[PDB]
Amino acid sequence: VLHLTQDLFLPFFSNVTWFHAIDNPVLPFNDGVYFASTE
Amino acid sequence: VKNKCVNFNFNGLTGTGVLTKSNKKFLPFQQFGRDIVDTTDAVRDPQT
Ligand SMILES: *[C@@H]1O[C@H](CO)[C@@H](O)[C@H](O)[C@H]1NC(C)=O
Ligand SMILES: *[C@@H]1O[C@H](CO)[C@@H](O)[C@H](O)[C@H]1NC(C)=O
Repeated sequence: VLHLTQDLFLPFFSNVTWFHAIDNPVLPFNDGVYFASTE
Repeated sequence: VKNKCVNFNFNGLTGTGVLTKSNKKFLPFQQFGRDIVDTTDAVRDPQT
């Protein structure tokens, strides 16, 4: 099936910011945030 | 009871139909089933 939904999704080809670590700034939370991490 | 038309009240989802075993691949979070017509097709038994 090809079910179509409406919800808070991360846009495709959207703009995401990459951080490093080596101080832990607070980032705004609005309509949900997306988190990714490879370690 | 399977292979017999019976009114069911599975977790408050009242209705009527015939229940049977399925070969489907319900994910652990899954509880309900549906089709492109958006009607309940399969249900997961809470107690088994
Ligand atoms: C992400 O940021 C860069 C530089 O700030 C910008 O050029 C780019 O357009 C942004 N992404 C999108 C999808 O607009
Ligand atoms: C429901 O409870 C009974 C008795 O406590 C238990 O034997 C059975 O395994 C339970 N069912 C599930 C799906 O946990």
